[PDB]
Amino acid sequence: KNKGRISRYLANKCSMASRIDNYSEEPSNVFGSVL
Amino acid sequence: NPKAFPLADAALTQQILDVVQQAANLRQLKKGANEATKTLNRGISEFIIMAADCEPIEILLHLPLLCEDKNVPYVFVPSRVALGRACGVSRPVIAASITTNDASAIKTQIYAVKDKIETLL
Amino acid sequence: ENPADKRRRLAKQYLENLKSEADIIASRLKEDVAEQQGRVFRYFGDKLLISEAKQSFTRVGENNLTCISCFQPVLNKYTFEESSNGDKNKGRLFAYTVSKDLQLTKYDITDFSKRPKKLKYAKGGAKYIPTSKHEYENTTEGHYDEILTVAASPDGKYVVTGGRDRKLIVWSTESLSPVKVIPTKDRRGEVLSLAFRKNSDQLYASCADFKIRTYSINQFSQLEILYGHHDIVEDISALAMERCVTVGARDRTAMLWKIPDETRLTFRGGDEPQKLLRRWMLFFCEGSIDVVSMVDDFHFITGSDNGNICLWSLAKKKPIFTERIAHGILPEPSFNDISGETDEELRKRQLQGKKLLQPFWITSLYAIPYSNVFISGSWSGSLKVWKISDNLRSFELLGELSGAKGVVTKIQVVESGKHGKEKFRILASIAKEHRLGRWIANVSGARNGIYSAVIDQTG
Amino acid sequence: AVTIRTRKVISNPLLARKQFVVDVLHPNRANVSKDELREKLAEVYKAEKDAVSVFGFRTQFGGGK
RNA sequence: CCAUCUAUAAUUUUGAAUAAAAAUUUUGCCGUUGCUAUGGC
Repeated sequence: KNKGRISRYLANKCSMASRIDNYSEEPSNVFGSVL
Repeated sequence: NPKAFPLADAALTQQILDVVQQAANLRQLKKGANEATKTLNRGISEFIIMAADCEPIEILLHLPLLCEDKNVPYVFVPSRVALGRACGVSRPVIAASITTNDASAIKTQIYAVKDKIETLL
Repeated sequence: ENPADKRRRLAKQYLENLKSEADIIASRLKEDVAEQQGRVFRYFGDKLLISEAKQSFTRVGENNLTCISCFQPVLNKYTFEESSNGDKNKGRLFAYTVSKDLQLTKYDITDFSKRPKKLKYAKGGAKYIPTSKHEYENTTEGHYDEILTVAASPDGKYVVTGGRDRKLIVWSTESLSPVKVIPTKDRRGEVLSLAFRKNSDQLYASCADFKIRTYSINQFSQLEILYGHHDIVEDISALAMERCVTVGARDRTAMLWKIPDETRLTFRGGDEPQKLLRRWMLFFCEGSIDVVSMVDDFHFITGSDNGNICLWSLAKKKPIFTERIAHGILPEPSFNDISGETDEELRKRQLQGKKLLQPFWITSLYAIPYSNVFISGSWSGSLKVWKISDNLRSFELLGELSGAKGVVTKIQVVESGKHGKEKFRILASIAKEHRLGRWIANVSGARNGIYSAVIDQTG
Repeated sequence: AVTIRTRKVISNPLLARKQFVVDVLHPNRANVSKDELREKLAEVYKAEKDAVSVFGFRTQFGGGK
């Protein structure tokens, strides 16, 4: 069960990372690193 | 020109936050960007309120794209701290959605703010 | 030695003290009853020395200290006996604090030169969760949810606390032992503010169910519920009279309750930036009224989330004077965090100039009773001291105390010394988070502790 | 607990008395007997019980007052 | 709860002294900075 929680947690962060990349003209890696 | 647009003025923000609070008490409010996204997909949203001080702003910029495809009004408020307080939760909220209900007790208030947001857009 | 003769001895011995301390005598005797006439009679704003105040910060283990209540014994002129509970407590000042960690602590503040000294504490936990799940059966001895408020009885015999567990537990001051639990008997009746009527056992409790409850601590019973607020009653204040005043947060209304008459007075701000700007030819609309304090039986002040400090009069429904953006504007969000763009200019545009700037909230606001000075608080990093005009139609900034760093949840003031020469100690509970919720972003340098500032009068 | 309040107090030396309207709050109680109200009013006004008269008490719909 | 009675602590006698003895009456955790104050969770 604990493995599934990390998978769900990482999926939420992956969703936000995609948003920063798509809706940015020149995306940086600053937010992905802290994420 | 800024990514967060249109941004409601001080007078309009308070009326938006008023309706948000009443909807929260009546269980007619969906809090969070993910829950707001689901309402747009189901077409059960009156309008979307977003926080323009989100850090970074990009993590909620998919909602305007979904709104404009679905012809749902949307507006930005300056503060997420204020939006979360009005939402009734103990944490900041970046996005919220008013759920459609023609049998609600706050119908007139919702359509009043809905009209001004449409004028703003 | 009939009882009349005993009063005559004490009254005579009282007069001899006044003669020793000292036209002057006659004026002092009037000042002894000036409280009974609900008008300001303590004009000491100009005599205060804010600059020379001795500031100190005392750290506390508790996380998110939520409220502080102070007890000062007062000599009772009618019987010439100090309000101290017992002989051991003669001339001893106490402060009680509560926190979200479910802990009630008492401190000694008698020595102004020294820091507050912990004496006793009581902590709650999951052991106190009620098994019944029925509201009237919520009579467990301890707290099991966040404690939001505390108040010390004027007689020095009890201290009462309330919070999100929808109970009103009254503790014995000496041992912090619970002697009675009074449930609010409501699903959403969370106690948000407590105020004792001055020199009386009557307690006023404001609840999140939009009602105000009145209790008699000596009789350990509820008396009345007051209705009329359209949103949560966030704060409450009282003076010697039964005229308690309250603020309802988002409904943006301040109400004054005349308990005997069973009537209420409604006050509303009604300010608009459009007219404010035009008359000028950054103004923020009012969102909620969060704090209130009674300067006088006929005057009170309120603080709102747009940083407005308003002075009110019972005669006028509108404010008589307003101080906009009292505690300043919040720091502008960093451009490195607003957006993920590589180009700096693109990140700057997302700041939208000054449109995203918002003002500090007035988290605390306290006025010394029947005086011309009141103190405001926020998480700006300083306590501002204001002075009211003699005609009570305006106020100005007397000074600032920058020692406080963090959210000022509650402010209290205690005085000591001779009548002419009095030292005032300002005690403020400081926290890293707002009392009601965790909305406020973490403030750099904020700490949980009791802020103290001793102020002297000279002139 | 029971609360007793007097309002609209008129001093009437023509009949040598004080006249007033008595509002009684009795949460979780059916009502307050005239004898008990007379006792408490006598204590409040510092007068003999024999000098206190109370009448015409109607309970509010829903109870409690 | 208050008072009383104990306990703890301080000055004093025999005492080199220990000793007895009358007698009386800033933090939950982790640092830095002084000999005190503020940085992180």
